[PDB]
Amino acid sequence: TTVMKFGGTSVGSGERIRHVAKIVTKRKKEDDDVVVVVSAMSEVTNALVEISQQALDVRDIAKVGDFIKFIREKHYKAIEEAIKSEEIKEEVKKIIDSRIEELEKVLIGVAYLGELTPKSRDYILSFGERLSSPILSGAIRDLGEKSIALEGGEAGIITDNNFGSARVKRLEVKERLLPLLKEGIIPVVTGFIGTTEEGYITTLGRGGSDYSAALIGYGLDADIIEIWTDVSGVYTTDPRLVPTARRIPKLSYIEAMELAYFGAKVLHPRTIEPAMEKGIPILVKNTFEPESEGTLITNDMEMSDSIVKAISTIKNVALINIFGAGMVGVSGTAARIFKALGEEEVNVILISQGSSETNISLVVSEEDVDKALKALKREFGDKSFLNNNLIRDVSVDKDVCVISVVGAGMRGAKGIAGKIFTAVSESGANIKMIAQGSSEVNISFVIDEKDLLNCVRKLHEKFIEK
Amino acid sequence: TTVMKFGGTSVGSGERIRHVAKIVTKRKKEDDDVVVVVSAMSEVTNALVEISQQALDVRDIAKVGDFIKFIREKHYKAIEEAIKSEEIKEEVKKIIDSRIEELEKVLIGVAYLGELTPKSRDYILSFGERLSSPILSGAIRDLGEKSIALEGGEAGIITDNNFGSARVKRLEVKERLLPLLKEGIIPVVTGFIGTTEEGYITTLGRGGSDYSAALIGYGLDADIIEIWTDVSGVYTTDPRLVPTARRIPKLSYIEAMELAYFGAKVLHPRTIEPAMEKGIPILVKNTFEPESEGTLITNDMEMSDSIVKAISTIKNVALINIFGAGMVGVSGTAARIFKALGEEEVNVILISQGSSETNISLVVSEEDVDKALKALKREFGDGKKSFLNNNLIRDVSVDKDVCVISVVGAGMRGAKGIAGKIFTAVSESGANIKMIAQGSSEVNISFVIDEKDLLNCVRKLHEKFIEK
Amino acid sequence: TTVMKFGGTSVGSGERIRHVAKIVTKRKKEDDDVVVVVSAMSEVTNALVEISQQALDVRDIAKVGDFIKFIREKHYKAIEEAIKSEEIKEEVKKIIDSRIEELEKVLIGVAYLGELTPKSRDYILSFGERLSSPILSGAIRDLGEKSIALEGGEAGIITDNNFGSARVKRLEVKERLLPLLKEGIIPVVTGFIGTTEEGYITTLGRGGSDYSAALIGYGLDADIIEIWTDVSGVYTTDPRLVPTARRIPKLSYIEAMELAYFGAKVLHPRTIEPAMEKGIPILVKNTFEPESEGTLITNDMEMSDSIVKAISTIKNVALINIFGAGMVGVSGTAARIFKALGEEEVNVILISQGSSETNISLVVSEEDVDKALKALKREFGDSFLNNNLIRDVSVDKDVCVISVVGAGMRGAKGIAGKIFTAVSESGANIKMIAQGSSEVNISFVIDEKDLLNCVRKLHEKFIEK
Amino acid sequence: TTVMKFGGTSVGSGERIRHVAKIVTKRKKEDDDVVVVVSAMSEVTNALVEISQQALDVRDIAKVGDFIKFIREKHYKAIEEAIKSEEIKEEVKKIIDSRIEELEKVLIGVAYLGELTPKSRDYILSFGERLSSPILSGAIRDLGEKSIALEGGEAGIITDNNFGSARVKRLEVKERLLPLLKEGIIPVVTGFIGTTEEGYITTLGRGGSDYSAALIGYGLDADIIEIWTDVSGVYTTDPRLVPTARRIPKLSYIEAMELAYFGAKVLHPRTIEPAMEKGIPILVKNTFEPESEGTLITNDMEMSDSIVKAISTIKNVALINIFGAGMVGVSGTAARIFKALGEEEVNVILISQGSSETNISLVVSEEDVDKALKALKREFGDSFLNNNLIRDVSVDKDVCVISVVGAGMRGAKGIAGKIFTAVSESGANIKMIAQGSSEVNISFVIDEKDLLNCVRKLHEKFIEK
Ligand SMILES: Nc1ncnc2c1ncn2[C@@H]1O[C@H](COP(=O)(O)OP(=O)(O)NP(=O)(O)O)[C@@H](O)[C@H]1O
Ligand SMILES: Nc1ncnc2c1ncn2[C@@H]1O[C@H](COP(=O)(O)OP(=O)(O)NP(=O)(O)O)[C@@H](O)[C@H]1O
Ligand SMILES: Nc1ncnc2c1ncn2[C@@H]1O[C@H](COP(=O)(O)OP(=O)(O)NP(=O)(O)O)[C@@H](O)[C@H]1O
Ligand SMILES: Nc1ncnc2c1ncn2[C@@H]1O[C@H](COP(=O)(O)OP(=O)(O)NP(=O)(O)O)[C@@H](O)[C@H]1O
Ligand SMILES: N[C@@H](CC(=O)O)C(=O)O
Ligand SMILES: N[C@@H](CC(=O)O)C(=O)O
Ligand SMILES: N[C@@H](CC(=O)O)C(=O)O
Ligand SMILES: N[C@@H](CC(=O)O)C(=O)O
Ligand SMILES: [Mg+2]
Ligand SMILES: [Mg+2]
Ligand SMILES: [Mg+2]
Ligand SMILES: [Mg+2]
Repeated sequence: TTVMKFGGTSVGSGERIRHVAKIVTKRKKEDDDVVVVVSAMSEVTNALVEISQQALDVRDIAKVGDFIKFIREKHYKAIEEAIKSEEIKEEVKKIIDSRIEELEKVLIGVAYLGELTPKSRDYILSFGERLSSPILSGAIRDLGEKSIALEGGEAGIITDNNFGSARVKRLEVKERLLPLLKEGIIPVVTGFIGTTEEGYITTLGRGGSDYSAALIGYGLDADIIEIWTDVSGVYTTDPRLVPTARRIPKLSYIEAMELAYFGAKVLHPRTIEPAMEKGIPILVKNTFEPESEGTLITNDMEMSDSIVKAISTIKNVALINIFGAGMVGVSGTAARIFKALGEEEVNVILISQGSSETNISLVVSEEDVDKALKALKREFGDKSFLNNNLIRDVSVDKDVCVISVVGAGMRGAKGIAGKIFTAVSESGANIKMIAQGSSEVNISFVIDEKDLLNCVRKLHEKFIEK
Repeated sequence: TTVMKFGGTSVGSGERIRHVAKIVTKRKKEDDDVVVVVSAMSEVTNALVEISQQALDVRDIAKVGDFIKFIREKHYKAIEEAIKSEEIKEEVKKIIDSRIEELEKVLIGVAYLGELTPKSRDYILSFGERLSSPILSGAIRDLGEKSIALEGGEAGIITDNNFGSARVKRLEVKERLLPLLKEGIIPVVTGFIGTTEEGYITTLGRGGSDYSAALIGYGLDADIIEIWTDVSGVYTTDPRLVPTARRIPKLSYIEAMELAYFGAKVLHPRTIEPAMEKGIPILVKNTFEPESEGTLITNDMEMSDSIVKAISTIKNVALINIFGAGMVGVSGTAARIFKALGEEEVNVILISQGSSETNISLVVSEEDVDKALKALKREFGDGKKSFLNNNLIRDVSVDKDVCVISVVGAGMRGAKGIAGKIFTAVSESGANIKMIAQGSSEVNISFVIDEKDLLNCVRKLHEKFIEK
Repeated sequence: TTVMKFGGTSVGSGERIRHVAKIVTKRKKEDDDVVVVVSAMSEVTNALVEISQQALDVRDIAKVGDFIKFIREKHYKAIEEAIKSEEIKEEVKKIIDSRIEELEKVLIGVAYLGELTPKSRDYILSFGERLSSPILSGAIRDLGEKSIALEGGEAGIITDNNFGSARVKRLEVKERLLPLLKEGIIPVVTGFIGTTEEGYITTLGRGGSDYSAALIGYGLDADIIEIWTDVSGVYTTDPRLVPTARRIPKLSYIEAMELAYFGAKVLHPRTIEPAMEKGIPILVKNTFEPESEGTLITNDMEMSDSIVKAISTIKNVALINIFGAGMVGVSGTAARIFKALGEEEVNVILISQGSSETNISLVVSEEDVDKALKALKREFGDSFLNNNLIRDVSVDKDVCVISVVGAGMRGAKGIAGKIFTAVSESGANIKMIAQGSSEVNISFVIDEKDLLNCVRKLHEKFIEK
Repeated sequence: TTVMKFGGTSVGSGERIRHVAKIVTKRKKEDDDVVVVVSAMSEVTNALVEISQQALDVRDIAKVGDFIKFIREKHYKAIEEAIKSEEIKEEVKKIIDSRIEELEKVLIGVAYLGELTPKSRDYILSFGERLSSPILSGAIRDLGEKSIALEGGEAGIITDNNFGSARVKRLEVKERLLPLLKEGIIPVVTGFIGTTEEGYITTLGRGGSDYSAALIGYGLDADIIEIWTDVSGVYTTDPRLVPTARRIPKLSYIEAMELAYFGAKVLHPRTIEPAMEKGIPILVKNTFEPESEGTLITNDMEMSDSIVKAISTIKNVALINIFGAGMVGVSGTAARIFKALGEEEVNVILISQGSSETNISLVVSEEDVDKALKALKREFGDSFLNNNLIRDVSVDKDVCVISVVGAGMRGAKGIAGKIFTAVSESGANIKMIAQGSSEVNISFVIDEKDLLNCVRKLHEKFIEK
């Protein structure tokens, strides 16, 4: 049993989709049990996001009409450049047309009403994967192989109704997919999406097609999860930021999860958990360079001579400093802070507290800042050591980034902290926050956004290039 | 208005008590309004803690009487060696006797009942100061000046009834002391203690005689709060760990507060709060070197060339690592963690979170580990792991063989290069950093290392940043 | 300052709308300061509810089209039948046409989107009053008097945004209406709608047009609030259940409120609070029998010889019995039960608890049963040695609540005995009793099938003696 | 396997203790597996309660000394009058002396410190059973039988640390007692007490000795639990209130549990659950009339013609009326009320809600009134446009709860009518009714002064006929 997941650029044109179909069909000969997971064509999820908000805010029906045309022309072109059979192209076009009509009505409804609920937002977003998967499945059929396209819920991924990033509730993957695999059919499953218990389409979070692959692998007790992307594995850093980045042949589950979580886009952080608890290896491969060995992700852990295998960053974060009202009790005041933040579903990335004033430092997603301050005003409302006030003030610095350094044995490595932070200084970066102790393999810290490149480059020179 | 506080060693013997009385009476001829705060004689609060526990655990009444004779003879000897007047010795002796009768009555009651409530414990501990204040007062009277001994509550410190570490609710310092300063009386006030609203004696936490002084100073709008200890101010580190520790002439409120809070025993961390919010300057002085300038703590803040002015430690802490169940939401699971700990009144010193598994690192006071472990089991109900399962916490580990080291100075957080310099120094000392806190304080960086490596680490940091 | 509210049947045709405008213009000559509150025409709110559900569920645009034609034809007919002046008819028709357009757009939007939010439902429902109010207003102008139609929000009713049942947050009634009355104009204000702080149209709950009148009366410091309906005041019970029901000339504020709350449709329960707050009397009158004295509602209270002055019923309820796991602590499990139910916004009507097993009986709205069950599932999950609080839960939907009301109830000796022997003499079996928490009300639960008989028997013994 | 529990009056003197040892010794010959549970001698627990408070409030040491002499003389007399053997008397007196020594020190501690925590009370209270059990065990040994006295904790009863009314956590009975029974030993276990996990003595609540018997019975899978008291079973009401009370030969678990819970002092309410869940019969017998059949409590349930087999009362209760701020949401305001009361461990006995104002009626223990008022003010603090939940709260302590119990109560047509007309003819005025939540029980509140007359009237009507 092999699950093969392909990303947006891997299916970014018809030529590409057909290439992907050939990779799948070749694997089919080695392992007769193949499930494919597929994302939306490159950039369409982004376009779906922007048109939803345009349809909501400006409410312009010509603008929606232009989007539809672009989406139609792109997927028609894909079909024509991916499939040779007239019969198959015709049946794929029929499905794409059906989805496009459905897409159009909903977008017009949003504009008529000036209303876009999280539920409707998830539904619109689902169209990306639901437009690409019939094409890939058709292209596999065109190559003489049995195939059908399926949505994530009907493939067995059941979630709660937290539209935006629904958590997975239940898996019916074996029930839904085993009958298909037994008839020798290659199911092409939509990434990114699941289903609510009542059948409402749900998304799993941006990047979530990787997670779908792991969920389907876990559910089927798969032999391997193959992540097919546009780089040859996980690298020592984002190869788009630092050209001298190197492929890491082997990574542990925890190393990989920490890297993904702290900004390595190649893997959605939630990909690791299901594979990890069933011991299913993950292989990250390049669809544009299929002979490359990529990165194999397993339980195997080895330290490297220098301690730091990789560097990741998150840019879309803010630094929130809460000022305490003196020695008012750190556990009592944190309890109320995090109650408020939790109630509001604010995503906190990093926590530090070491202050007689009961100040606390927090990194949150930049989009969650207003929700955080909102939540904090509700909790504490609006001085003196004799009153019962816990909080004095709050400051937020949005012009900031989190940099994380990851390698086995990190926490236990003597001298590594010193080496990290003197290097950070030498790049010209000024450290606003540090987190160490809660991870076996990770050190994270905050610097000014402007210094991100110089800092990553210097860390890369010191630890990877030597 | 000047308030002078004297520590246990400063009043460690009758001779020492008189020397202290002399210091005060020399100040009364510079400032007419002098209020004294005094601690129990050296080592007696500890003795009281230990006899309390013994009266509860072994319940031997002959063993109580052995302690009563020790306290009697120590305070009698002190009266003898502090005061020259026979009338005053007789006067002070009666007060001491009356306190000893009450002490014995309660230690026996605890042995009879077999129960020691925080209320009873707070009463027992208050005897340290209620025995020393009349002796010092008597010594001041002996040097020809008016003086009476007072307890914290009747000096105007009102608290809640959280016996052990009562928080100050309310101040009546001016109401209580003004009529006495007005008549030229030097009140000798018991540090460490205050009163519940219905009159029950309460303690303010260990080391809280420094805090009493600040509360009185605040209550009086005092011109200066003088802390008289057994070192010539606040030093670059503990002079007993590092003999080459240097006196720091000047310190800002926030620097001293962070130092005290992270292990500088010279000041109880709560001392700064009331002084700072009225701008009352704190002078830390040596009773055994009264000519020394000491340390002056004010709003004045000045960066040191080598950022890092002082180094402090806490030994009596434990490192608790909470292992999360995966990506389960840090704020939500932090909310539940800190609720449980807050409910149990667990003292958390340091927090660090940076983990895809929702792990969190915690430093707590060492004696709160059982409370914390208890609180978390109630909160989370101990199973798993499954990503489909709704559990939040996978496991918990504690390491009590740990210490926290803190490094303090005006430009700390804003200073480029300092963290790397600190942590390379820490490694050069042989230590393995288990936790780091940076960001939440302007002047402080704290980290956790193995307890065995404490001295060497402090030595290396003091070498690199202070000595040169 | 007189506020006059007219119901759906009272403005249930063009002819009736003109008769109403004739009552209003007659009042204007006694009180120069008159404000009209008007409901949607009879049955249109109901039709609006069903077309919303239809637009969401099947999503047929042609069925929406058929509805727009019904709502247009209905209201065009009314304009032609209420107003003489051709100019005013054309004036009122343009207002109606603008509303229909807005209505059509939302209903198409709902069908295209496949989602009907509470915000969208409230907007759709509001069209009823927003269509009927300019027809009444135009008819008032057709009788020679100055008038304009306003919405509840623009007339000063500001609410939170709990769409469907929004709570009144703030009033600007005096501020917006006083200038209109200063010029001699008669405002015709829409009944069950308010506005959010940002101008979103909100509804006040079914029946809420009576509540608007009380709200407008309160804000204006009115001298009287007049409720015009199709019965001559509050009766000893529903005259549709019992032909021989009697008009009650006078009722106290608390008596009226308990009756309404426990099912006397003539008044929305929330009508009483604003009135009672400022001691503004409420007069309930029959538009079809205008010379009847009807019912005067004030602070005046007086016991009947036979305590028990009225009987009310609620049919659309369920009896929920929660089975405790033994002596597990009543206030603690009660805490978790009502937390869960509060969280799910479940409407509980009645609570009884008196059980060594920590059992508890609840009456809830029949439409709240699924929510309620779901909440208790989420809350409780799933020996005397484990910590389980709940054993099981049962629901009986084939149930009704009957309430008896009159001054002196709780304090009158023997009345509980007389009530329940009567109930028994009707053939009914009592499933739950509430007594103690009201000075003026006793409530109890029986099988739905015994409703009419029990009401009749109660009316026999206590009213017709 | 038989558990035999004897109450305070049953062991209220030395002659009585010896008579009890004879009943146990007779049973021993029919069933070799006998465990005895015993209470403190009559009135001793109350004496311990009063001298505790005196030691706290007045702190007179010679007054404690007078108590010690009273306790010593009583128990020395019981020893002399119960046991013939000098050697056993000597051996029991030595045990009694250790306890009295310990008891005297504790009470002197209380006066010295001027403090009495719940932990200390339980410890002091436990001395009653720890003083009588050695005497009874001595008397059993005096009659040629092997016997040892044991405390509840060491017999296998482990509780949480809720001193005063600790909940049973864990039972270890088989483990501790089975080895004793196998050697022919009759364990005499102190009723009323358990042990915290770390060894602290805990009480199970007043009346708790009955509960101990059921716990021990459940723990051993006993064939029967014998509750030996000073009446011949459970009666139709308290025979001390109504001399014409009749013994009820047979009761179901639920009938006996509801009655106990609602005031039938003969059984602690928690007695029934452990027996019920293992189907162990409870036989209630008279130690002064051992030949009477008593009352047998099992699963068997039978309706009586008059439905109402028994009337119980609770006197030490208060009626709390919480006044709501209006139509503010009952589930939501109920949520906050029961949270506050649950947090303060307030024992609520009865609940009724049925009010348009969100009023709620509550019956709580009379001792808990201040707890409840303090918690309510902590929850809510001190216009309809205001998000207020609670207007006010009044308490009435001059109140009692009356409960009527019998199989088929809830499903019986006409019974409520009959009950409440009877209440009226007693001259009582009903302040609260609870019905619905129990299959076998109807409860209501009246003025405390009307209690005797109400019970008598109910008894006349339903029992005597
Ligand atoms: N440490 C890293 N190693 C490798 N690639 C990285 C790393 N960090 C960031 N990246 C970037 O991650 C990209 C792959 O992620 P992504 O753009 O999501 O492709 P995908 O997952 O195949 N497509 P989709 O399924 O539509 O999200 C690469 O193009 C890299 O630029
Ligand atoms: N940074 C520091 N500077 C100076 N002294 C320090 C520092 N850190 C720790 N110490 C120690 O703290 C001691 C003073 O504290 P302590 O003995 O409690 O003072 P005290 O207030 O005079 N006595 P008491 O009032 O009974 O607590 C000194 O003797 C030092 O050994
Ligand atoms: N005790 C009662 N007294 C009088 N009428 C009652 C009573 N109980 C129920 N009703 C019914 O209540 C009806 C009046 O309310 P109803 O007509 O439904 O509201 P309305 O205010 O007149 N119109 P609308 O504004 O659209 O609600 C009467 O037709 C009666 O059938
Ligand atoms: N319905 C009832 N039937 C029988 N007795 C009742 C009833 N209601 C109350 N009682 C009283 O309950 C008393 C028995 O309980 P109680 O006085 O606790 O005896 P005990 O349990 O044997 N002694 P102790 O173990 O010290 O509590 C009887 O004397 C009756 O007066
Ligand atoms: N297509 C989705 C899911 C994914 O790319 O993994 C997104 O743009 O986020
Ligand atoms: N409170 C006194 C006594 C003590 O804590 O030991 C002090 O400041 O030291
Ligand atoms: N027309 C609205 C308002 C009312 O009837 O009072 C409704 O049907 O509920
Ligand atoms: N002796 C205890 C226990 C009992 O009587 O059952 C009491 O007085 O309550
Ligand atoms: Mg991706
Ligand atoms: Mg000190
Ligand atoms: Mg109506
Ligand atoms: Mg009893």
